[PDB]
Parts: sequence; C-alpha cells; structure tokens
Amino acid sequence: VSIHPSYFESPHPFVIWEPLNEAWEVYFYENLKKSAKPFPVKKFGIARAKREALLFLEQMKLEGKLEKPTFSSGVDGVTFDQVTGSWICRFVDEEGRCVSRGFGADFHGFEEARKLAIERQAEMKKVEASGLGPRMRLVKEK
Amino acid sequence: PFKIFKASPPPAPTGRKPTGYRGNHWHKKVLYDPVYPTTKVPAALVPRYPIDWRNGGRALLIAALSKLEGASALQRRIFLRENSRESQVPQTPLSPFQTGSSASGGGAYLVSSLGRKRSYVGRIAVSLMPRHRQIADYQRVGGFCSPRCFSECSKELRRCLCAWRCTGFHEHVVQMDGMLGEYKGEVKTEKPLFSVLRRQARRNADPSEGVAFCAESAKFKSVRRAQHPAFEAFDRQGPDGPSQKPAPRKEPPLPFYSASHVPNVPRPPPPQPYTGPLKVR
Amino acid sequence: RAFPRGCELKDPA
Amino acid sequence: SELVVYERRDGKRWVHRHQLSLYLSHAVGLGYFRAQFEDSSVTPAAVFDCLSHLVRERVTAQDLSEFMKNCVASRYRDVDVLDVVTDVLSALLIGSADLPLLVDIASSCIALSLLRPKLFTAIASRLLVLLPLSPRQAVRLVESFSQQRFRHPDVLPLLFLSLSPSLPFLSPRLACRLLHAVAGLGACAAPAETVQLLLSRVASGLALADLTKATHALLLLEIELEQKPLLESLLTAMAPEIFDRPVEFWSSSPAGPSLHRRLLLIRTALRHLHRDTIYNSLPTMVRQAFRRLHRIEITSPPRSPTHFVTRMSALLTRLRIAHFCYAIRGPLVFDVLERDRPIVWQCNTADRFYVNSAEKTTAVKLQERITQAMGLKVGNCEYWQWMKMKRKRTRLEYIRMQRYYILKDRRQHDPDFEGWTLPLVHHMHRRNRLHYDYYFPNYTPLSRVEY
Amino acid sequence: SLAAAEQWEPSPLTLKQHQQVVVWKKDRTCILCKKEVQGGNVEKVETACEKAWRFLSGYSRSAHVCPILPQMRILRYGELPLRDRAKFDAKLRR
Amino acid sequence: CGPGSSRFFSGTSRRLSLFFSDPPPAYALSLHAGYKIQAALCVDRLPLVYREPRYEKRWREFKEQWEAQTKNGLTLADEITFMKFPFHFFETEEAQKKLRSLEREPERTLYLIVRYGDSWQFPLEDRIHGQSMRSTLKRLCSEQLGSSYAPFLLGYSPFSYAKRTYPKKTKEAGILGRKIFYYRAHHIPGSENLKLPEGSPVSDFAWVTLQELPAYISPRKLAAVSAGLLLEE
Amino acid sequence: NVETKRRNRHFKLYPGENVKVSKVTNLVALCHGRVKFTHDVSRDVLVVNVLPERREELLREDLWRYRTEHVRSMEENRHICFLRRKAVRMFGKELVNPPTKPPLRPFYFTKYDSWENPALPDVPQLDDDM
RNA sequence: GUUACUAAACAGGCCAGGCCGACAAGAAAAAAAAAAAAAAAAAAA
RNA sequence: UUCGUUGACUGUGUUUACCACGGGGAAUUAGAACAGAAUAUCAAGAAAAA
RNA sequence: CUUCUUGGCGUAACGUUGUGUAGUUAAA
Ligand code: FES
Ligand code: FES
Repeated sequence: VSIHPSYFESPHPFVIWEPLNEAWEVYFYENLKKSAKPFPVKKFGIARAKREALLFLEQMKLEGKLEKPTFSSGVDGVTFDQVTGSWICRFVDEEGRCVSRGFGADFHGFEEARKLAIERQAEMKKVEASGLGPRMRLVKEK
Repeated sequence: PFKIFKASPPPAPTGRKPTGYRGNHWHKKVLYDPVYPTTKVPAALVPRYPIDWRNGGRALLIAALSKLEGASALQRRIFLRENSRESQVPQTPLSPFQTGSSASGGGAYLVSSLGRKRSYVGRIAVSLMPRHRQIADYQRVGGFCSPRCFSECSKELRRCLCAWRCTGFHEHVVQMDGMLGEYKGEVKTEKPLFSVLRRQARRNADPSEGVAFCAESAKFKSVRRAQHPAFEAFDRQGPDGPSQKPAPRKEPPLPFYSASHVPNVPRPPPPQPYTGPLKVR
Repeated sequence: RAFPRGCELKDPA
Repeated sequence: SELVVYERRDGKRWVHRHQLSLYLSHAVGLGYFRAQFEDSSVTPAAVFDCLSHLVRERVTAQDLSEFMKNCVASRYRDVDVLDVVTDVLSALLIGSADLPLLVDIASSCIALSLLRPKLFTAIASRLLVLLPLSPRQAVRLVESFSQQRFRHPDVLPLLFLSLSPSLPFLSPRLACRLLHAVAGLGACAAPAETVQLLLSRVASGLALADLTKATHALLLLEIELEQKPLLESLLTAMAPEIFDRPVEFWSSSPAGPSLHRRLLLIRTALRHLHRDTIYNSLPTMVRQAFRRLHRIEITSPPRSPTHFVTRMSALLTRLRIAHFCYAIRGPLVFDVLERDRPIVWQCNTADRFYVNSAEKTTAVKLQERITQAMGLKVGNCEYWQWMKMKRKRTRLEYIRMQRYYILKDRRQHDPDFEGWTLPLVHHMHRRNRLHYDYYFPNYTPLSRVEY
Repeated sequence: SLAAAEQWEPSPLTLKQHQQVVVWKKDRTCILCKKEVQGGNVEKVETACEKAWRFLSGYSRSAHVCPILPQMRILRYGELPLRDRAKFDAKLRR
Repeated sequence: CGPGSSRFFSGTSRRLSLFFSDPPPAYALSLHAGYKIQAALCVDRLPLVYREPRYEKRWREFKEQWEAQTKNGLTLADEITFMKFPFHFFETEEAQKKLRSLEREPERTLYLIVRYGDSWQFPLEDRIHGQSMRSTLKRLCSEQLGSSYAPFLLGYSPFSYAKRTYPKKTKEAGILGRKIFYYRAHHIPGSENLKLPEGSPVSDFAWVTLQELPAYISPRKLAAVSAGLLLEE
Repeated sequence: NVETKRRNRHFKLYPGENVKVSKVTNLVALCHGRVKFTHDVSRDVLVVNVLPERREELLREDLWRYRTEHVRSMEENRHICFLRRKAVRMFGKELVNPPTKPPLRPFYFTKYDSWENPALPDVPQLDDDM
C-alpha cells in the first residue's frame, strides 16, 4: 500500500509500533508487573488499529494502570531487586568491606524476605558499630 | 607432475551403531537440536586402519622431533595464539596480584585462565600432544615461527634453532608478522564449531569513485557517464522500493514447455543467515 | 495488602 | 593468637605492644613479613618494630596514626598490613581520639586510597560526640568522606553547618576543593545554596590542578550546560598553563599522569556530550591545548583484575561472545568490550556505589554518559545481583536475557520492571530452560545473532 | 621501560609472591601413596607430591602418575587470599 | 606536517603530481569521499646479529646443569646420533682431543625512508582506479626505488592509515585531500640495495633506526607510523 | 527424504516457556497455566509455551494474551511471555470466579464426571500455583 | 483465543526385531575453520 | 587433560497426560512432600593517591 | 544470599498371564 511515514510515529511513550508483527503495542502496569497489549493491523486495519491502541491507552490512564509500581522498606540500604526477585540488604562485613545479602522472595515470602533482610542488616550494623575487628576482645579496667 | 588430473578421494566411512536401521539419522539439523537430537557414533566403531609405520612410526618420529624442540616451545606458541586472539585492542597493564605493585601479567590470557579456572596440568597435557590431529598439526605448523613462516619450515633441518633461541624481540617480530599475514575474511564451513569465531573485518559503506582531469574546465570529473538519477540510484543502492519484478530471462526461450512457475519444494526451507561482513558505523 | 506465600511456608515444618 | 583491647576509667583505650606484634604477625604471615624485611630470622615479637623501622609497652591511636603518616611518607602501600592496622585503629579510636587526630587519620586514608567503611563509621561516631573544627579540617573531613563514598546522614550536615558561616570568606582554592568533594558526594549531600556559593567564590577567584578539579566538579554535577561562562573562563585560564608547562611534565612528574587523565576526561566529555553546544565554540587556544594534550600517550599503573570481570569474561566465552577485557578508549577503561557489537559490559563492584546505597557514584554516572554518547550501549551487572545468582547456569541465563534487553531494536520501552525468571533464584520447574546447553541455530555465535 | 624490564631484579617479596603452591579441590586418599588430603588445604609444590611434581615440571608423559593429580589446583602464593595465606603461612615458609 | 609545494619542490612534474596533482596525471585517479587513495611502503631491515636475554640464558644453562646432576636429561644414543649423512657435523670433545648501507648498525632495526625534495617520508604512490593496492605498491617499488628492488610484503592488509586535507585553493580543484594506507615490507637479506631509476621522483634515500626517525620525519608522520613500527628502545 | 516431503507430520514443534521435551520428543507442560503458541521467523518453526496462571474464569477481554505471535529469538519469546502473562507468583492476583469444588474423579472410576458440582462442599485450591 | 488429527483397497512400494558396564551411561571440561601450500597417516575434543 | 563416578540407587505417598479393556508400556509432571545412601559442582578474592 | 548433576542408552523397547527359579511373614 501507499502510506505516509507519519503513521508510524506514536504520540505517547507507552504506545509503540512493533514492525515485526506490524502491531501497535500499548504498555501498562497490572498486579505489580509490566504488561503490553498488541493491536494488530491484520485484525483492525491500518488506521483503526492505531485508533484502538490510543483508546486502550486512555482506558488504562483512567484505570490508573500507567503508574509505576514501587517497592520500599523504609530502611536505608534495604531494597528490592527485580533481576533476582530478592530483598537486598547492604552492610559492612567482618573484613571491613561493603557487602550485601539477598533474600529470595519466591522462597521466603515477600514480607518474610524483607524482614529477614532488615534483621540481618541490623545485626551486622550492631557488630560493625561495636568497632572490634576479627579475634578481638574488649576489657574494661577501673 | 605438479599439474595432474587429480582424483576426488573417496569419502571416509563414518561408523554407526548397529541399530535404528529403519530411520533417517542424517537430518541436516545443528547439534544440539532439542527436538532433533543427533545419533552419536561411538569412537570404538569408527573404522580405522591397523597401526603400521605409515601411521605409527611417523607419529613417533614427529613426537621425537617435538621432544627435541621442547614442549615449552609448543606451550609458548599456544599461549601466544590464545592471547593474540583476545588482545586485539589496547588493554590496561594487568598484574597477577592485588598488591605486587611491580609484577606484570603478560596478557589477557591471565583474565581468561582465571575466569575459566583452566587446568595448569591441562595445558601441559595439551602441549604433550596425545592426539592424532595434534601430531598432524605439529607436523604441519610445528615450527615456532609459524605465524610468520607458515609451513615453509615443516622440512627444514635447522628448525629447532627457532624453538631454542627465538625469544624477546624475535618473538615480537613473529607476532607482528603474523598479525599482518593472517586471514581476516569470512570462514565458510558446514562443520560444527563451538569456540569463539575468529574476527571478520567490517567493510566500509562507500566505494571509490574514478576521477579523470578535464582541461576544458580545469577540474577533475567522474569517469562514469551521467545516466538518469533514478538509474544511478538503482545501480548504487539496489532495486529501490519494497517489491519489483524478477530478473528478466537471459537465455533464449526454450522450444519445449516447462512448468517454471512451480517452486522447487512443496515446503521451502527456512531462510539462511547472512554470514558475510558487517557494515562500518 | 496480603501477599502469596513462598515455597518455604508450604513445607511440613 | 588473639588481641585484647583495654579501656580505662577516662575512656582511653590501648593494647600491649607485644600482643599487637603477635596479632599482626599471625594475621598477615611471618613469611610475608620476613620477605618484606629481607631477613629470615625476624621473630613474631619484633614484627611491629621492624615495620616501624621500615616506614621511618602500650600502643595507641596516636601511635597507629603516626604509623600511617610514615607509611604515606615512605610510599608504603601494602594492603594486607594496612588493613590489619586499620582494623586495630578502628577498635582503638572509640573515646580516645582528638579532632586533629581524626583529621590526620582521614587524610592518611585518602592518601593511601583505602576504603574502610568501619573505620570511617567509628570516626563519624567519635566526631558526633566531639563537636556539639577549623574550615581546613572540615574540608579535609568532607574530602575524606567523599573519597570513601560514605554519604553519612549525621556528620555531613554537621560539617556543612560548621562551614556555613565561612562560605562567603573561603579562599578560591578551598572553595574549589570543597566543590570537588561536594560533586563527588552528589548535589543532594549539601544544602541547595552551597553549590551556588562555591561557584561564585571560584568565579571571584588558582593553579592548573585547582582549575581542572573545578571543571571535573562541573561535569560531575551536570551543570556544565548551565555554567557555560564559568566553564569557558576555567578553560581559558587553564590553556596558557597547559602550553607553558613542558612536555615531560605529563609523563615523568609524579602529578603528571593523573592531571593528564583528568584533562583528557574533560576533553572527552566536552567532545562527545556538548560538541555543538560548547566544544566547537571554544577558543582556538583552548582547542590547541587540548590537541597538544591528546597527542601525548597516557600511562596507566598496573592493576589486578577483578574476579567479577573475570567470571563475566569466562561466561561470555562459553556463550561464544567475542569481547575484550579492560579495553582503553581515551581516558576511559571498559571492564569488558564486545568485538562484534557496540556494547560495553560493566561489572560494577561495591566501590562504584555510595556506602549502603543503590545509587551509582557521580564518576560512574559520568563515565556511563560518555560511553552512551560515544555510541556504545552499556550493560550493567550489579555486584549484589552477581553474588545472589552465584551459579554458572543462573548467570548464563542472566547474560542471555540482559544482552537481548540491551541489544533489542524493537519493543523499546523503559528497561526497568522487565521480567526475570532465573534458575534456582525464582521458582520454576527444574527442566525449564531458556539456554539449552551448546545449542546454536545454524552454529551462529551469539556475537552474530540478530535480536 | 624495556631496558628496566630486562634488567629487573626481583625482590624477595616478589619472589615469595611468585612462589608456586598446590590448593586441594577436594578430600581424597592416594591409592598407591596413601596420602590423606582435605579440600581447601594449601601445600608447597616441591613437597606436596614428587610424582605429581614430575608432570608439573616436565619429566613425565603420563597425567595419571599421581592418582589424585586432577584434584590439584596450582596457584602462585601472591594470588591466595589473605585468610588462606595467614592460615597456611607456617607450611609455606620454605 | 608541512608538505607545502615550496618545501616539496618547484619546476618538476612527477614529484608534484603525487602530492598536489597540479600537473594532472595521465591515468584515472581513485577518490574515496573526495580524498585520493595512496599506498605507502615501509620497508624494514631486521638486525643482522642475534642478542639473547640474560634470564633466558641463565634458565637454559641452569636447566642443563640441573639435568646433568640429577641424571634426568635426554638419552641421545649413539645409534641415533651417528648415521653418516652429508650434513653430519657432530663429534665428541673426547674424539676432538684424540646512511645508505644495509650493514649499518647491525644490532638494531632499520627503516627505509625516502626524501621527496626537502621532505623525508616513506615511499608513496597513487592508486589508479580499478587496480589493486598490491599492484600500486609494485609500481611504486619498480618506478621510484629500483627496477630490481622487490622487498617481501608482509600481507595484503594495511597496518595503518592517515588523512590529509588540502588547503582551500587546492581543494577547489575537486579533490579534497589524500588518504594514505601504509604497508610493511622486509628487505630480504643478501639482496641489492636501491638504485633510483632515471626520472624517479625520489631525491635520496636513507636507512634510519627508530631513534633517528624523529630527527628526519615529521612528528605527525611518526605518530601515524609508530603504532605499526616494531618496538625497540 | 524429509526436505522433499509435504505432509505436516514431518515438521516438529519446539518447546518454549515452561515446556519440556520427552524421550520420543513429545512437548509436555511443566506448570499450571494456559497454553500459548509462537512463530519463530528465524527458524520458521512453531513454539509451544505455557503462561503460568491459577485456575479462574477465562474472560473475553483476556483472550489476546494467548494469540499466536511472531518472534525472532527465544529471548524475545520469553520477553513476550512475560509481557502477556497475567501476574507473578510472588504477588499473585485477585482471582475472578476461581473454582471451589474438588477436581474431577479418576478416569477408571468415571469418565464423565461433573465440573464444579454445586452439591459438593467447597475445598481449598492449593495446587494450581505450583 | 485458535486450522491442527486423519493411508481404505491382494492400491503404489520399506523393514536389519539387532548395539552399549562404557574413548557407546556420564558430572566438570573440551570440541570440528575460506582459498592456497606442505604431508599422502581415512583423524575435533 | 591422558580428568571423576556408578542415580543403569533402596523405600513411604493411589494423585496425573492418553484411553473399549489389558501393557500409566512409542515409552506423561520435581505427584515440587517424606525417610536413607552416593556422585559431581562451591562462593569470596572490593579499594593502585597528590 | 535454600539447593549449578544425577535413578541409563535405545529412529525394533526386552513375549502378557501361567509354570519353574527366586523374594516375604518377631507379621500378614
Ligand atoms: S620456525 Fe620458521 S623461521 Fe622459525
Ligand atoms: S599424593 Fe600420593 S602419589 Fe601423589
């Protein structure tokens, strides 16, 4: 067919033209995850596929599904990592290094993993603030 | 003589397990296909000739030559090849220790060996050449200077001098000659490979234009004729547009009738990947 | 909100 | 075998000299110390005295601080011994240190280029008690924290409050140093007015080192566009000095290579980020000075490779991905560079993040900006992710999916919140594989695969 | 530069760092030698096993000369971590 | 750096054709994005004498001595040491008891440099449209250096490339500049030296070491070539 | 002579997400979910995936998640499976009309049991998230 | 959402029912190179 | 590497793809749990000033 | 910081049941 090149320009960052499938993909967030719905030209036609993609974008905007989910714990140095799906806690090891530990949400439970991370960070913070190195003992004389 | 009507050697008989006679085990799929696994041929069933002086004594002679030259030369050649294939761009100097402060590594071979936890014993085992292909390759490029002299030294009688006393600046000369003399184009094989493929140079986009001087205007002008701009674009960039008619027939129309519209196979095979050189950014 | 339980919370402890 | 730390009524702390020597000997190794001292008869009891002599009944924080000063003076930069000594000093610092001593220890840590978060945590805890600091000492402490990447929530506001009354009256050089430290710490580590005040002081005001520090601070703060007049003035002031100084100053002088690296970094940033905006509009003198600097090859000190980068390289090799490790592009070093595609793999370690934070440092961010402006795509593997994965199969799956995410030319949405299901980290069936072992369609290497 | 590298005089500290060392991958017993080993243990190459030293130095064409040769990991002393260096200092002093 | 016509030459044709093309050549040139293509040859002569590092000699001698003491060395039996071939030479000690010269500076590496007027550079030639760089190099050797001079070429690929943009007046003629691709070569030992063919654009030639190269060639050309030049300090 | 044949039998399909390969090369599921198909343009083969989901009503507005789609690489196949998937195990979702009765009886007892018998009591569903 | 099963005729023809305690199971590791030349050893780990 | 090894295990749990039935047996799931024994593979190794 | 592998191979997969051999009963 004959089509102007401006057809493939999208007016919103969440609306993308996918040329392999020749479809308009609309991104959104559902159930604390990212999803994309395609609108194919083979289904709707040239102009109608884009029109329906824009209408679905407006629907998701009204539903509030364009907002980025956020995971926070309120404790500095403890944050959720998507790549490993784990709660990461950062502290200082015995060697005086900066080290981290990751507790798996799939295994422990999301909140269980968060709690384990926070408690481990607190324990290591206590040990570090103590100040004693390896194989060290504190004695007070008066 | 040198020129001769050479016969095509008969293919070597690949063995087979005496099973699965009713099935086609020679599909053209690539190892290791999840749904088209390839049948293995045990090494104990591959037909091999009995060992005589032609296949055993020659190996013994080449092994004695390698012993005289020293396994250290073979180890050094292998190490130099492996480091060269991976250090084709300027690296930062690397020490083998966190606190040496003075010792230098000697190549990215260090990084690769540390990452793979490669076997110190394994390198010696490889250099000792326990395999037929290894001995055959030493008989062909066994010379220490091979990156620069190739197989020219394969029969030289004072070749061990390179192994004994080719060091330092001479090793640098060997490497610098080899880098310029090595192949840099596409390798074309149907055999399986599993190692990092050797580099293929990228190719520049534009071609060169021929220009000749014209005194009528005292300027240089293109040798090629003008032609229409559309014809120039077709000649340069390609067919233009997303669809065009097939190439016109270049042979005289056949007197007989043939069903030339019929495709070669009912179900065409999948498209072949482009193995040629990539463009330059 | 409630969360689904992990593999650990499903073993016969 | 073990060390004992004693505490007095008045809060002082100390250890026995003999016990300290035995502890150091057993912690490092008497063979190592014998080799270092060039004597096979050195007993464990004399190790501390021998070290003191090399760098020249109770040992204290002042004694260990003096040891650090002597180590800096004699260019003794052994990391194991310094780590043990710093552990002991961190133990001793509690309740027995004065402000000049804290400043001296911080400066020694800066000079030795050691990251000791435990020692600086102890220093911060002691400091909060001491102050309910001269401007020089405050600036030195701020520089120490910036070098340590320790964005401490408590002490930093205290130091900035102490410095607040003196900001209008700081000398240009002190202002440049403080601005560089603030840029290293991030613009959010100090009040809003601080950067404007420091820049105004610098503008009112200075050697080539101070000028390059100020320019690097601008680049780190990402205000080079908003501070064009100041950046142009800085470059104009520098260029005559760069021309005046001799050629060998950039290669032989102790302060030559680092200044050369910083100037080349400034050149690369201006070239690749603001070519049309700034670089091509610069004075011919500035451009000629930059060309003169660029003509000279840069020297880099030997470094050991990180096992993180080493394992990443090994996994790429297994995946048949051609790459180069520790490649050089101008003043930048790439942990891993791909041969057949324009992608740089960055194996970020803890030192590239602020202490106990998920945020990369300003230097890392600037390097990433330059790498992206050059046309290369950066794939970051965080150290905590690497440690959690911990396994060859998990890391291979991560490498494949991350490479696809970086190199894809279609479905170009925000990289964050992309799905991940790695083996033995997410729940999955055992035989659920994305990377079948050794299987490549058409024997095509992953370096040639078209995503 | 190149001249200094050729003229280099290794310090005793550098030589100690370059000292070779055997790290044992796993626990195992020798069949013919009856030696007992524990994983993670560190020994000197010279005294760890003479039969294995044969292959490691180039006076053996058999990789099975030492029955537990594959359980060896040959590293230089300077590459070891501080913990292992301090732990096994006594047995690596030469 | 400065190849200007005044410093290059005046009143000649072949010499100026290469660098300015002011007298237009008689063949078809080849431009790549408006820059004329040129091939440059960098012939080198390897050191005539062999030097061995002390650590190598020490390790070898110590290994021989250690093997002798421990009785672990090679056997080398008489039945495989003495079998009467024309090249036989061994005999036991017991039985015995019963600036233009190739020979210059034999302990270093030399590079052939050519003087185009007052400028010292490497041999250079233009590429005629449609012919290989190997053919261009062969023409360079046969017409500029010596009709019988045929150094060994290390490969078909260049080891470096450089660019030079003409001034405004010169580029107004339709050629923006010249781009040069450098190729390494070995002077085969025992081969005759150069003999400049009659009419050749070369004025003189020399064989200089790396240390002397900057004393003759411009720093820009030295920067262009040093990456590919061998390492010798 | 497979390359010359035309019947659809000779050309096998390929496993994808949450799918295994059997001894005779059958493609079998590995998780509780809903089937999806994909077309691999590079290899010109069909790929079978299973999107993990707990049992619930299949709505008309959710049918687009199981369309057959074109991909170039298995990495893109995994990406598409993630994008169309309904929810993740660690967060779950609000089930829309999930089943509440016991499962169908074993085949050897009765081949024609009734789905979600209202006369049977509600029993917990604690197997379809695995 | 979704096009895939399916060879009846004494129709046009196929069949060897067998191998392996392991270079044939198999952890980890490794694994087959364009053209031309050398060698005439059926040779990737 | 010329590299180990014998899970080509002993048992508890009646749930599961296909379907006249039989041979869950053209050759289906980690019935992801539980009680024993065995084999191979760990991880970490961060920080090189002026 | 849960756990890097594993109860053959087999593009002809062994003859079901029975008999015989063999295994099990401080219980079934
Ligand atoms: S082996 Fe050929 S020249 Fe050395
Ligand atoms: S340990 Fe006994 S022979 Fe090697």
